[PDB]
Amino acid sequence: EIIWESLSVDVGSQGNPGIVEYKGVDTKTGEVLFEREPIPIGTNNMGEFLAIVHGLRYLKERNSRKPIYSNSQTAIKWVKDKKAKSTLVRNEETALIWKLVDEAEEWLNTHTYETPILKWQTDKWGEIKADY
RNA sequence: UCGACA
DNA sequence: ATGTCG
Ligand SMILES: [Mg+2]
Ligand SMILES: [Mg+2]
Repeated sequence: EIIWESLSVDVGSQGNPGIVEYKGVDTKTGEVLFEREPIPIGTNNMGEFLAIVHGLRYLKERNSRKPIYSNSQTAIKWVKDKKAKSTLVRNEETALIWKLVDEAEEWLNTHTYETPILKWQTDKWGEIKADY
């Protein structure tokens, strides 16, 4: 019951909080469709969030109706709420990731999308295809 | 007091 | 170890 005609997204980090990146892959072929340059400090959930929103923008710009898979219950709820409820301290260190988070929320609040955001079922299907 | 997703 | 929600 994997919807193979989909985009899969994931975060990778070194530390948490720590250096965060993310990418999106074609679920069928594994081809890397986008990959964000590493952000010096962020959280896992911030990156999972940014990855979904990036995915929405990617698909919207390309007139694609493909769903997005994420394994993150947290990020899926933050996107649905249009609100990233991160605990990470907002200070000079974390300014870049908070800026990105702010700009993602703002995109969600200025655009429509129909993309279904689906939970990847890691316990049945193994690791999401975007995994680092 | 946990249970779960990362 | 930490970041998050139910
Ligand atoms: Mg993940
Ligand atoms: Mg993962």
